[PDB]
Amino acid sequence: NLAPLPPHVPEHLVFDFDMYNPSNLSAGVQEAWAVLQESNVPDLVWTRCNGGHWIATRGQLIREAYEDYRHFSSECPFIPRAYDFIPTSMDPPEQRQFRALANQVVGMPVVDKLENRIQELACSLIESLRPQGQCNFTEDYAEPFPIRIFMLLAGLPEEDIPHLKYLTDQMTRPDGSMTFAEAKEALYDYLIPIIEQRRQKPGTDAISIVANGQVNGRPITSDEAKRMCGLLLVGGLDTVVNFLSFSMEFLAKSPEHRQELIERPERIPAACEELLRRFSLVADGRILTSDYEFHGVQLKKGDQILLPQMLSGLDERENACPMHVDFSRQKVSHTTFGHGSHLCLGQHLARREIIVTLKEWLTRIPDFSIAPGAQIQHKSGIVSGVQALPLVWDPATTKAVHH
Ligand code: HEM
Ligand SMILES: CC1(C)[C@@H]2CC[C@@]1(C)C(=O)C2
Repeated sequence: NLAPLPPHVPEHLVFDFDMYNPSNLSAGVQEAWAVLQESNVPDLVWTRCNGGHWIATRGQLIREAYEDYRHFSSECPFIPRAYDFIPTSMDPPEQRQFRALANQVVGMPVVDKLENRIQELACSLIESLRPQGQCNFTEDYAEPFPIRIFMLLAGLPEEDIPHLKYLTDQMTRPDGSMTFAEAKEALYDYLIPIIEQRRQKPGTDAISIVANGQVNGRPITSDEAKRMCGLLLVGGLDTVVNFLSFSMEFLAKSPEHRQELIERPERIPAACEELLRRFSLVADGRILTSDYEFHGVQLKKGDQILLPQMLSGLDERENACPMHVDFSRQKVSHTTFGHGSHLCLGQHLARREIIVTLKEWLTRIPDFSIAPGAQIQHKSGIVSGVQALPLVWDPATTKAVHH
């Protein structure tokens, strides 16, 4: 149920919100967190669920905290207090350095070069769906898409997907075959030999670049390698799947917006940016490194604070009618990719993945809707998401474009 209030918390601040299971889930997952952005609700509140933690409800305080790395540690970004990826729990000499490395394998220039093959892939995935007049978009496009793209990026064989995809599935959605420990170990088991192999040789692929990286002028350890690769892989899975989904959920609910883009495809940039704001999905936190008064509140050492990336951007103080999707919104503001020293390294890849998805989809399937009489179901978490997206469309009205 709820863990006991610690002595330093004013009752007028309590407000019990289960991030794993919010009251209004049925409304939709954002809408459900937006309860924390009602007027009567304090800017920074405390809930007793999940062990008891804080929660900043407004943009300014969120930004401010990820800016404040000295006070707000990334030792335990997850509520509740398991895992060991690089570079999340690491400080600050090494930190910037590892981030550089990765940025080297997923930065803009890399994405720019890949766009082409990314296009090809989305196109084959859509085409194989196009005739059917329906699908579970979530299972049939969104899930197969980001895994494949990592394979492209890391130059790995298509034939590894099933098993690889199995391991990452176990990390976030165990069926019970493997503990979180086991699925990670096995990930590494599969990775190590390719690292060594490619440390020897030097390729252009993502694993090669990472494998031959210096850190403190010293060569990167194998142990370090598999970890970065590790997060590069799983970091770009659920978030994209899930996000692609909200975005398809809304386009399918809205022919107007769907039209805006069929007519003027150059709007897709800002569009995509605006959906990233509207359907932000990640809810991470940090841990206090010692007592600290913050915006008029006494935080205790060891404390944990949810700092919901989802929130900024839905905060009225930062965008007007935050709940309205306007592709022509002048200033789109969000921390959908986080803030401060840990900002999302994949952020560039992600955008392109979205943008391609959207362009290559609509240019081929202009007309689609939710399957008659299905209630789309959201789930809440560190990464929020969509259970399924049953879609339908008359095939006559599609078009096949080739490569
Ligand atoms: C819609 C797309 C995506 C969203 C909303 C998203 C969101 C995030 C957020 C909010 C963080 C920072 C969390 C924190 O502050 O602790 C994060 C960090 C990370 N993301 Fe994702 N991301 C997405 C796509 C990806 C992709 C596609 C990759 C892999 C290519 C990825 C790799 C990472 C890595 C490595 C970090 C950690 C950076 C560090 O700790 O220094 N991001 N991203
Ligand atoms: C929880 C995440 C998906 C989000 C992006 C990568 C990830 C594993 C993080 O550390 C933050």
